[PDB]
Amino acid sequence: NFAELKIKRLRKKFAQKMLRKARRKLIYEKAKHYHKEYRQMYRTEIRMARMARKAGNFYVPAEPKLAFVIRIRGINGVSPKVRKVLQLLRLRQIFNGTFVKLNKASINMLRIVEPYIAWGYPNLKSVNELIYKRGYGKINKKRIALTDNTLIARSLGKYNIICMEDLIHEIYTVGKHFKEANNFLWPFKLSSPRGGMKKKTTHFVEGGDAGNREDQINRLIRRMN
Amino acid sequence: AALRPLVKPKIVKKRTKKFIRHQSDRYVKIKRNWRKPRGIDNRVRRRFKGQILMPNIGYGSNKKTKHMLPSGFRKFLVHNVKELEVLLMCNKSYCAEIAHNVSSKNRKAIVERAAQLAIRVTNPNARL
Amino acid sequence: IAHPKLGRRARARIARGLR
Amino acid sequence: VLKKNPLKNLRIMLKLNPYAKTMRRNTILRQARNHKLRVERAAAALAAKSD
Amino acid sequence: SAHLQWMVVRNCSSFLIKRNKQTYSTEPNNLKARNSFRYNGLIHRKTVGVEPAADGKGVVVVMKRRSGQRKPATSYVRTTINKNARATLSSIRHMIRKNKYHPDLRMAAIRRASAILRSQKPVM
Amino acid sequence: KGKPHCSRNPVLVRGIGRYSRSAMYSRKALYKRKYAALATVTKPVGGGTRVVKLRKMPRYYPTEDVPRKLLSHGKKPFSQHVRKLRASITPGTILIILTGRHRGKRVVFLKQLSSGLLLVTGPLSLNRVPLRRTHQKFVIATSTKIDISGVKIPKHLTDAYFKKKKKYEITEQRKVDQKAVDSQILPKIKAVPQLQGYLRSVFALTNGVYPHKLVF
Amino acid sequence: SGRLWCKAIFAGYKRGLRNQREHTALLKIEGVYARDETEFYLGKRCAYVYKAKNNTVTPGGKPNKTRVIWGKVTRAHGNSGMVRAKFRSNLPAKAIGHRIRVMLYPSRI
RNA sequence: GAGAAAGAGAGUGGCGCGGACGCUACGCCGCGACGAGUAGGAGGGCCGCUGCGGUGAGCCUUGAAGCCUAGGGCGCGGGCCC
RNA sequence: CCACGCGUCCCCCGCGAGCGCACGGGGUCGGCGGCGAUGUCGGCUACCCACCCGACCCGUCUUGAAACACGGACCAAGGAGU
Ligand SMILES: [Mg+2]
Ligand SMILES: [Mg+2]
Ligand SMILES: [Mg+2]
Ligand SMILES: [Mg+2]
Ligand SMILES: [Mg+2]
Ligand SMILES: [Mg+2]
Ligand SMILES: [Mg+2]
Ligand SMILES: [Mg+2]
Ligand SMILES: [Mg+2]
Ligand SMILES: [Mg+2]
Ligand SMILES: [Mg+2]
Ligand SMILES: [Mg+2]
Ligand SMILES: [Mg+2]
Ligand SMILES: [Mg+2]
Repeated sequence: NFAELKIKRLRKKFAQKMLRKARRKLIYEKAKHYHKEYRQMYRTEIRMARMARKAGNFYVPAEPKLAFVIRIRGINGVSPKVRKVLQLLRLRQIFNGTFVKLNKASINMLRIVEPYIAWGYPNLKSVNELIYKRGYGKINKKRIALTDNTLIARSLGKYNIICMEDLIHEIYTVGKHFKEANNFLWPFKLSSPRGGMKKKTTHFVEGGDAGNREDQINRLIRRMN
Repeated sequence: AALRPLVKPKIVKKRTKKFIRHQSDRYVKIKRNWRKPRGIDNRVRRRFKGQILMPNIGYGSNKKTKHMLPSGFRKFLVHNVKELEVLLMCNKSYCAEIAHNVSSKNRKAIVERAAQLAIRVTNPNARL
Repeated sequence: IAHPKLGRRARARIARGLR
Repeated sequence: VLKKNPLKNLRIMLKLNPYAKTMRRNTILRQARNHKLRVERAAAALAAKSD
Repeated sequence: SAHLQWMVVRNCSSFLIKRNKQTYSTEPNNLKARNSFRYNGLIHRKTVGVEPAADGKGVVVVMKRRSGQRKPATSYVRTTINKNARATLSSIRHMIRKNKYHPDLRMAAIRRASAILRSQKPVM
Repeated sequence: KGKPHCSRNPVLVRGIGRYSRSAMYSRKALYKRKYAALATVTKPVGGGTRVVKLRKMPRYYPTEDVPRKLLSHGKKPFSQHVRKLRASITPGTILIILTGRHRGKRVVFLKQLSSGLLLVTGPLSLNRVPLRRTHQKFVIATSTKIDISGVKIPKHLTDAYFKKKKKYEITEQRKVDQKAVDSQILPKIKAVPQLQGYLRSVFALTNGVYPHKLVF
Repeated sequence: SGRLWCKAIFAGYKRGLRNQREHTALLKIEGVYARDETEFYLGKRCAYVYKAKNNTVTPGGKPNKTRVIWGKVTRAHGNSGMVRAKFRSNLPAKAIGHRIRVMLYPSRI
């Protein structure tokens, strides 16, 4: 016959097309709500500093929950305790980068590899542009470039991370499923820095590049990708 | 107005020089055919700078233009006229060579049969 | 609406509504 | 697939993020509007300096 | 059957020739003349072959019947097509398609007949 | 049926309309515009009638063919390209042709043509170069302008007019087009003092003069 | 009836101290001696023009002896207005300290 | 190829005769990451030599083996074909 | 403003049609110009020569060899895990 068998094919096709359209409206409004949340997160740490200075007290802001490590010293001649920490940070090649949340279990790992990494507190623009330009994904333990939202949504759908700004929100606003969202991300293959390093061997305090350079990691990121 | 092939891509070759075997210039007893030297102090084996280069795998041509003659075809060594019917349909890709041993009387039958079957022969005038 | 199990009648209803 | 760059290529950025379109529409309208406001205040300042 | 005798013939046949990184097969009922499984003509129950005629012009088409498999003299039937190039190809197309006779070789036989007839029309 | 209106939003930047989809819904007025729901030719012959099949099958097959190509999108043919001008080249400027047989001769520019080329004459009465086409990359444009807003160049001269044919003897139509255009152009350049002597001379780099330091 | 190419000297190849890379010529263009002045010459056509024994064919004319190697300027090179170029066949070291004519015609004015 | 475990499932009641390539499955194709190496281990050689059983209705006095070559070439290479 | 209809109960205050443009799953032109029969075109390679950069002679035992460590004038054939 192929009369109703024909039409139910395009019934099912139209059904999944409308399903895809409802999903796109979903992630549109999720991105809008995120933009509102980031406006509030930026303005409230100005608001509360102002209300502290208005009384004459001081407002200590919260210690940040998210750093971005970069491996600035190469393979050769690495002490093994410094080596295993880098393997758990997934900084294997030179000039790889990884988002890392902070706590006492992680800062004492980062100080073991302080001569070899440069790390600081990455800005919202940094967490955006790293994902969009250099952000890939460990899909089926392969390395597939994040070209469409389905590559994110098939791997991270059960953590309710189904577009790319969901991934950006989970990385930046460090969420509940940060471990899974970050271990989804392949380590960032950042290029050698344009302009050039100050000094590879010594710490940032003593005029170098190794170690914690807190707000200044963004200047490094902008010229490394 | 010869038998032009199907497609003729740009046959890019990575290296055009031969691999001279190390110190084949220095002696006559040493042919230029490459032998990877297995010495313990050798400048070539441990890849010094400005030395005789070694034939790694990365020098291999791409599989789409491997074994390909500069006219775009691939050769096929043909002994008798009975084997040109094998290239009757592999025509726009694979061309025919007549072997060195074949008589001047038997080259003419092969060349005329190839002219019928539209097969390029690399050496069509090998005896005249 | 957007997830396919429970939002099926809602997507069908908005499909009827977009005419 | 060839990875095109969402920070340069517009419709790949929209493909990953359709709200980037209305952010960029609103911010281009705001760029032009604040620009015209500053040009109008500069013309008013020049008129007040003449007067 | 067929898949055992293919795994016997595949590397050990006298029709196979192997040189210049190219593998061929010279059995008489082979279309495209190459060593594969679809095109080998000695193996299958049903088999199309295209040959030039005993006369200088014309195309003979060889059909393997279904009954005398072990009987080689009464297995292959010949048919000679000494016609124009369009109707020769439409005849071969109708024989392979509409008889349901081994339809994967339907285009390879038309390619081969088109290559025979080009050689039979005179040289430039 | 229906008269096709132009685009409702103005284009703000390339690929962005100035009105989002809610305002575009309100403007296009879809709130009230809701909708809901060969090969054989018979011919007589002089038997009966024959059903001829137009576009019949091929009489030959090459022994192997290439496959079809994948689809790409933003790759127009050359006629469908958008065509750029420089900022310095406006109709009325004077040009220095750098490459072809008219080496370095200063020339009045007339019209951006439809293939992308520049319509050219420094009038041949003074620097001996006809109505010619040039290319905007190969041409230095100095900042010396005449006003040719009040001239008419003929509509019938175009890229297909100046296109080469296949000894080249010139037509009489070339002569009458040249004489029609320069009779309007040449009294404009005679108005500016020492400009007709400027156009006769050739640009030449002498010693101690450098194009990165010299302005024009 | 005059000259229409800037003067440039082929200073050397693009080279490290113990390595030279012959796929990139260093051109010293006469008159420009700083990077704020080398802005004009980027992307220009350029040519190494040399005579030889056997006749070549000359486009637009009878066979001459003068042959060329064309190329283009690619990017600046160091603070003194030295510039990089690439020719479509690499320059012979014959040309070290000779006159490459750097053209004007891929013009950006 | 589709973010969501599963049926493009069956049943009962209210003219024009057309459609490329493929698949030596030990074959063909698609993604990802990777490539240092002596002593040593292993794999693949449509690398090479000599003889033997099969086979190419193989080649050859209309000139085989060998040898020479500023000739045309292929292969990363061993080597090989004109 | 990614908000659009009507009808039904109650809390609170599943198939619309067409065309078209494209920052959209990797380049195309539905764009061109010149020179070619005894003086010219192509041939990356293989012959000679020129220049810049690089560049110590192999095997070997050795912690370490270009070594003022030993073997080696040159060539052909035989020549060592059976
Ligand atoms: Mg070290
Ligand atoms: Mg720089
Ligand atoms: Mg030694
Ligand atoms: Mg050693
Ligand atoms: Mg190795
Ligand atoms: Mg040196
Ligand atoms: Mg010893
Ligand atoms: Mg000892
Ligand atoms: Mg010792
Ligand atoms: Mg040792
Ligand atoms: Mg000593
Ligand atoms: Mg001694
Ligand atoms: Mg001793
Ligand atoms: Mg001695």
